[PDB]
Amino acid sequence: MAPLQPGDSFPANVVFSYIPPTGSLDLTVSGRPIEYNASEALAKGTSVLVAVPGAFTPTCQEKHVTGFIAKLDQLRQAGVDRVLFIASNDAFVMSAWGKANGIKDESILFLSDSDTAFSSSIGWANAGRTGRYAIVVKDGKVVYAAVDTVRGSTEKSGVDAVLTVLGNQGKL
Amino acid sequence: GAMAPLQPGDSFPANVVFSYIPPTGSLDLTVSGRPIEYNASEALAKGTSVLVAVPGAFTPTCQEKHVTGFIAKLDQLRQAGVDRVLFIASNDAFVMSAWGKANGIKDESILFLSDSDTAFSSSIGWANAGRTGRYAIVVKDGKVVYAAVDTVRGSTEKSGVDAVLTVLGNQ
Amino acid sequence: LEEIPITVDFSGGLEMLFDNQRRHSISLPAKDTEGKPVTIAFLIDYISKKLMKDPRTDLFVLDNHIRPGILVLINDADWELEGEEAYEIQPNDNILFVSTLHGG
Amino acid sequence: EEIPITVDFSGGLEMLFDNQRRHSISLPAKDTEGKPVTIAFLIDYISKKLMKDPRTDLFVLDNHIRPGILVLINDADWELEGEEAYEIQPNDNILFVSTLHGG
Ligand SMILES: [Zn+2]
Ligand SMILES: [Zn+2]
Ligand SMILES: [Zn+2]
Ligand SMILES: [Zn+2]
Ligand SMILES: [Zn+2]
Ligand SMILES: [Zn+2]
Ligand SMILES: [Zn+2]
Ligand SMILES: [Zn+2]
Ligand SMILES: [Zn+2]
Ligand SMILES: [Zn+2]
Ligand SMILES: [Zn+2]
Ligand SMILES: [Zn+2]
Ligand SMILES: [Zn+2]
Repeated sequence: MAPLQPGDSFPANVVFSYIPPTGSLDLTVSGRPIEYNASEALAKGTSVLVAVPGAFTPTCQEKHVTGFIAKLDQLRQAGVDRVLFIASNDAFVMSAWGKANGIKDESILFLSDSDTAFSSSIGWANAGRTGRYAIVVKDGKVVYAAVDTVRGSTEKSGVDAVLTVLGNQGKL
Repeated sequence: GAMAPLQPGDSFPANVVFSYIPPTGSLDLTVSGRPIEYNASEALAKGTSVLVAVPGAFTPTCQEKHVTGFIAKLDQLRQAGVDRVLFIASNDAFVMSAWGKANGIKDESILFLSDSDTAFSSSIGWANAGRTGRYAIVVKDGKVVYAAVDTVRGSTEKSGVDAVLTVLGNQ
Repeated sequence: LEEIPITVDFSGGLEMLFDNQRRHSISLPAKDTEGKPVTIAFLIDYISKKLMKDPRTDLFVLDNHIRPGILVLINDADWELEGEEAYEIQPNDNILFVSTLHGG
Repeated sequence: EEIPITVDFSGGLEMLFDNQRRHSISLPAKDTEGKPVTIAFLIDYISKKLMKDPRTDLFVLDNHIRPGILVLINDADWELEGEEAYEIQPNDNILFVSTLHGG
């Protein structure tokens, strides 16, 4: 374990479990979880990876993911190629959380950091839950990695923090 | 921890508590309530109860078979004398509340609670790797009358609604 | 050319927009830019431009109006009972903004 | 003439037959009606002449095979080769597997 910092290469062998979106908003119909190779996907283009302590919880819901959902158009305009939301919750719960927020497509993906394996390796996990952090990546290299330690804060991991750091770069 | 099978004729264990969000009448999954404690030991101490445990909320068998069966036959469970239906899982109280809403449950007909860290389920021997087993416990004025677990994945033969109804009609 | 003194409170996570300081003292112009008695609408506007220490203004004011999900209590009274945004502020009023949304 | 086949019992069904999976049996190629032997006749034959457990509930229920038993004809689900009507042919294997899955 060591803190992941800007200028670092995003770690290798980072995989998440997730149910690819089918276009449905039906919470009662589960798909089939598969593997997502985050290291490979982030290797080209600009990526935004956000972790939340818990799906369906108040702040994680009413502030953090809502804020990103409200400004996809701004994120797209900024050149962001993919937005990922992870948590310790299993791939079924994460998929239902995405549906509950009206996400039917790949605009935001909802994946599981099983056993907080990735989050623990970068030092931002505790007691079976991921921390509240946000990583921005550009062609494999980390450009931003901050965790919100203050209870209820989204200052460092929220959408606006990601938009500002993006404005200091140019690519799609 | 300590483990002792929970078997018919036993007193339901004391100090059994779950974490849950009381139903407010809303079906909005984006607005979450406030979890509180549910004293299962006290609630089950009077009247007929049906405590059903599931491995995982929002999973296929747990969803498409088990809970749907109990929801489909609440009228039949009410007519049989059941005063309360509890559904528990290792999922936290927020996820459980969202699961109940996703099934259209806005009232107390079925409560959706969390067996935190499988504390209760592990104490009766029906949990593993941070998830509860698939079991059902019928209780009547504090005393257990039926406690069976489904071992094979996909099976709801012992913990399903029809098992519970059959057990209730034999008294 | 007289002023009105008041105290404003921020709670429910709104305090995080003001470096976590809940209570603030403000002396307002008793008359606004059109010479009418100053109101809560003027206050909300003032707070968003002169008091916030966080750059995320949409967390408090959206489209020139207070963000939804914020209760406004005037001396412990819901501003819907006293007239919202049109209530003429009185001296030593206490105005409490509290977010019903968890966190910010 | 008679016709030779092999029937297999798994998934717990074997316990109804001295805990024996495989059995070789020779059927009459024709029924009482005189029509070619079918799986339905076979199932009825097993329940009355091969089960060692008296509870026939456990294999056949009301003249048909109990639910929750897969029937494979030469390793093919009998839904693809005709159900209870497949005309039995020589050296045909019929596999009965009881499963709690699929509920
Ligand atoms: Zn480093
Ligand atoms: Zn549905
Ligand atoms: Zn979960
Ligand atoms: Zn709350
Ligand atoms: Zn009663
Ligand atoms: Zn500060
Ligand atoms: Zn101040
Ligand atoms: Zn007060
Ligand atoms: Zn109102
Ligand atoms: Zn009044
Ligand atoms: Zn109005
Ligand atoms: Zn106050
Ligand atoms: Zn039949």
